[PDB]
Amino acid sequence: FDNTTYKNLQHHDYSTYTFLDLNLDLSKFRMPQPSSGRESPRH
Amino acid sequence: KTSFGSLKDEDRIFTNLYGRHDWRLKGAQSRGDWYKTKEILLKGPDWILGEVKTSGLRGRGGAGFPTGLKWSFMNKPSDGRPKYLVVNADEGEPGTCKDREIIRHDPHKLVEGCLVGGRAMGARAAYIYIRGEFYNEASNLQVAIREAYEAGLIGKNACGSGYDFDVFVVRGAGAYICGEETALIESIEGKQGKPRLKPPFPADVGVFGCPTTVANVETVAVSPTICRRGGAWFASFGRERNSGTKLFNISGHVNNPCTVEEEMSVPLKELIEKHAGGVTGGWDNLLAVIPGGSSTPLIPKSVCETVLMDFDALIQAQTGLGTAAVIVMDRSTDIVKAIARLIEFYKHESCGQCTPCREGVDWMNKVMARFVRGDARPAEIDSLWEISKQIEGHTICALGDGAAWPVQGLIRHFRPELEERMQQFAQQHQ
Amino acid sequence: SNLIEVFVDGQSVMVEPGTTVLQACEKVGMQIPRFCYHERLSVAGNCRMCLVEIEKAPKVVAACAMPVMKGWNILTNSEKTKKAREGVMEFLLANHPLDCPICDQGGECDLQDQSMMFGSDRSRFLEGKRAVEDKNIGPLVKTIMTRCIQCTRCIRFASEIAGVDDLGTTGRGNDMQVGTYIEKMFMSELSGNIIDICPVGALTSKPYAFTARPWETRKTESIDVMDAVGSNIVVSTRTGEVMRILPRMHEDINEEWISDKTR
Amino acid sequence: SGVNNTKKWKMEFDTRERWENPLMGWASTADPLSNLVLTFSTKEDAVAFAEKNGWSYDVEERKVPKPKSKSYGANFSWNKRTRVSTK
Amino acid sequence: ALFVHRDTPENNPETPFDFTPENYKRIEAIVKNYPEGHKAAAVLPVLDLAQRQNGWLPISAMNKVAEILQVPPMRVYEVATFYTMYNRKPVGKYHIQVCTTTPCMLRNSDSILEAIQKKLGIKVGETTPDKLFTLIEVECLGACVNAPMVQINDNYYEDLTPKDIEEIIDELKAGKIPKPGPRSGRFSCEPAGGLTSLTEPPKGPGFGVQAGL
Ligand SMILES: Cc1cc2nc3c(=O)[nH]c(=O)nc-3n(C[C@H](O)[C@H](O)[C@H](O)COP(=O)(O)O)c2cc1C
Ligand code: SF4
Ligand code: SF4
Ligand code: SF4
Ligand code: FES
Ligand code: FES
Ligand SMILES: [K+]
Repeated sequence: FDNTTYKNLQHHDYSTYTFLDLNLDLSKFRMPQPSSGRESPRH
Repeated sequence: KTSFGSLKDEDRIFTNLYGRHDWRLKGAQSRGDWYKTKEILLKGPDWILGEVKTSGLRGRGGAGFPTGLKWSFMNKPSDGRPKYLVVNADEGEPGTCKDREIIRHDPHKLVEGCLVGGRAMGARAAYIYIRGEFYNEASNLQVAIREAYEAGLIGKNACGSGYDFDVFVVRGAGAYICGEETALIESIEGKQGKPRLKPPFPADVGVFGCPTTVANVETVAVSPTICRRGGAWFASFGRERNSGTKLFNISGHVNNPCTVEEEMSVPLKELIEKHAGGVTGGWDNLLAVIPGGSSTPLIPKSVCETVLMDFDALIQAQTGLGTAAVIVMDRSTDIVKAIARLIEFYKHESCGQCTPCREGVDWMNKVMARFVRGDARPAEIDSLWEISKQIEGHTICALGDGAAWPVQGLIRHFRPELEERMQQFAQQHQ
Repeated sequence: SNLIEVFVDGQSVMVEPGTTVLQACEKVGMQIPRFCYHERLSVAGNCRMCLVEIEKAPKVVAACAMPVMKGWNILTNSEKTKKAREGVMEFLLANHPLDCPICDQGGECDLQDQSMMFGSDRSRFLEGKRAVEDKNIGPLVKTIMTRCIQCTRCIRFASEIAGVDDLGTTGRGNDMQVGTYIEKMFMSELSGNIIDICPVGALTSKPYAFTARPWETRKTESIDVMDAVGSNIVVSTRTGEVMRILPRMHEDINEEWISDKTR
Repeated sequence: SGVNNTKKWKMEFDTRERWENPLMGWASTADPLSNLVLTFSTKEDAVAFAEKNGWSYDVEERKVPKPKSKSYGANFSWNKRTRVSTK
Repeated sequence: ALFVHRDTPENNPETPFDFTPENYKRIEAIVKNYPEGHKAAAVLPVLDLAQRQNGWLPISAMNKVAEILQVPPMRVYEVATFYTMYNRKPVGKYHIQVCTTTPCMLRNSDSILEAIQKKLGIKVGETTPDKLFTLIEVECLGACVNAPMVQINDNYYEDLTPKDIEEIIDELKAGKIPKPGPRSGRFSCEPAGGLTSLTEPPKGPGFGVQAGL
């Protein structure tokens, strides 16, 4: 049990694309999206 | 009980508030996160909402509506549309930084809360809207969400309960107004963050035009503990209808500005002295406090002596708990300038949609700039009071009310200061 | 059988579900003041000129958007309603330019007329006024956008009626501006109709500029011959000369629009 | 948008020649009824007045705007084209 | 500072821009996060991705985003001009953003702003001639208890003093990267001089759990 150190030092190596790379890796875990039935409100 | 405070560390919900333990899944699990989530999920929405209602929890985003009743607007049969939970992580109120610590140090509490809170409403997914300036915190949350997906805790058959749930994270682009619940929805839909009129209500027509519930990060993150430990445990802290613990941000002229979890209804003086190390220069040096983020009116030293930090106590003092961000100002502060800077903030944040705030807040900003220099007449103080009353209650969202209330608190408690500022200016230019 | 009962200043009226507070008032001959609302456009609810007191409710509601609940008593002439109108009109005029003598909308301006009938009779605005640069959107519609009150009628008309999504708002807050952002013409066979629906002199007829005043024109109700639709029109004349062509409302033909060729 | 000038019935006569005064270019007329406009509470009152005075008349039925269906929530439709793209 | 676009030789519809193949795969992931038939919801993330690739958003960048998502170009112009994190003009390699809202101002954010300008010899809203630094004042950045603070690009530097901020700028000039976070001596938001809470080790799984689960 150590209470005298900061254990959130990972975010010092995050870069420009870190967030959108993780979102790209999560894409395989997602469920199929619902559909409104048309390509868009202008269709 | 008649006195509140001194929350034992074993009764704190955000036990990694300071990030001195591992924030990833292994750390989270060791602290009790994700424990028996399957059993909670199989209890059913009615049981989950029962626990939240009995806990007496109230929304931590600033408005404080009873969470259990609010989440029950979703407990109704699907009409063919998907149902969504939107987690307000915009964290924009000046003085407020509580949601930042939850997101980056206890992300698995938020994720589990989304699942538990999403199950109670019957949602298929959760969108966690987070302000774009929190890039590193958003990345931490993205790492945690991947771990939850990898362990089978979210997604298909979440936790082994057979409930499918996705947790998406979407980033803002720099707008305080996007913390407003309906402007947040508009921002997710790729429009300008302009709040909607109500009705319809988000529980009927929300994100993508679908049933939606918008919940603050703190409100969602505490729900799993309330289910595990029960509403009765939560309702045992704080005054009646002011239940539970609360994250407080103490900033301004304190010795040790910090974030800390503390019982609801703890005295304001106790919170500042116990945790923040007291007012800079001692308690006698206190001028005023903004007890719940910039939108709440300030209260002077005399009121701050004995006021409790809960929803009903602070209303009694002509203010509000808000987000529980305590900004302390000592006697060296130029109180007129401090308030004038907050109006300038609301001028830069107004979405411009509706007339009273688009025009009124910029008007109040121009008047407050002259009040800082005393380049005004005393008759303008009552005019400025009336202008604020015209904005408040006549706008689409509460940002207009959040700009009128600070001005009223200044005029209410420091009118002699304003008048003496004008008298000085007149004497110099005569 | 579906109708519900509401009250407009104590007068009972029977309305269908979904009828707005503004429409209910219209059934007893009360026209609620408005700026952003147009019955042929989608509801916006931003000008806040239609705020009206509901009896026993502490907060005023935007009549143009709020559906009316059964049993509601709408107080269209109460002190709270009057003061809400005075406050909103005060904000609308705070940055409005002192342009009426040089502004073509003068004499047929909803801002002028609703200011006379519903707003206060004097100013207490002691600051300088906003000024906005003028955009160019073709040879038909002249823009003096310092007069714009940000009601978004033109934006809604272009997107929904004309089917063109080239008008929008740029910026935020007090600096929000209506326009095309880029230098772009709004050339649509229906483009001239934004002149009619703009409540102020922000969008005006370029050919008509400065030629006449509304009170001096004679109105002749006639028909259009530029196509086979038969759009109903008004021919404004003055001293034996044709000054301009306006749409005349006909629900079964042109509604309240005309083509740019007709106009 | 005001509708207060659409409450009452009017009676006017057919327009006749106006010409330019040679001296100043003003609009001259020889029609004594060029400015005559009468107001009536109902078309029946107006028809009665025109017949006792011996004028041939045309009566045009009053155009009243039909009731519309307005829904603010329609601006945010899940699957209908009524969804707006800007506010 | 202006919300109307005027074509210049450097910012016009023909100004070249296109997402790289790596960013197109990211775009396909962003869009898939929203229900079918609601692709316009990806305007903010995709527009922010264009900024990350290119540094700022020329009009041609906004035109490409509208084209990809099949939204009218004006609807992308509205988003670009509404949100303050989108750069419609080039900014320096390091976008220095100093919070000056009241909580940060009460802890002397002016001294941070004054120190930076003196160091870089510029003003608020100016870019250095070398085009390495752009300085601006921003509103509350959600890090008030760590005031005064600044954001440079994606990172927060907190608990600053005039000496600390000058150290950060020196490293940025040198080409290094300074670690984000407080510079006072605390790791995050905990009270300085010792914790007043969360000193006992946290309880394990199952602790305090009601019966019936
Ligand atoms: C201008 C403005 C900004 C707001 N910002 C936030 C915010 O950053 N976070 C938040 O939770 N609520 C914010 N709110 C309040 C939300 O609209 C809403 O009340 C809240 O998210 C509901 O969640 P809760 O019931 O759990 O508190 C804001 C409201 C306004 C008017
Ligand atoms: S009150 Fe201000 S922020 Fe809220 S909708 Fe109106 S203009 Fe926008
Ligand atoms: S729009 Fe109306 S109020 Fe404004 S200057 Fe023109 S006539 Fe006057
Ligand atoms: S130009 Fe006219 S119609 Fe368009 S928003 Fe401004 S006032 Fe309304
Ligand atoms: S007419 Fe209702 S808000 Fe404009
Ligand atoms: S006031 Fe500066 S981070 Fe909040
Ligand atoms: K007009």
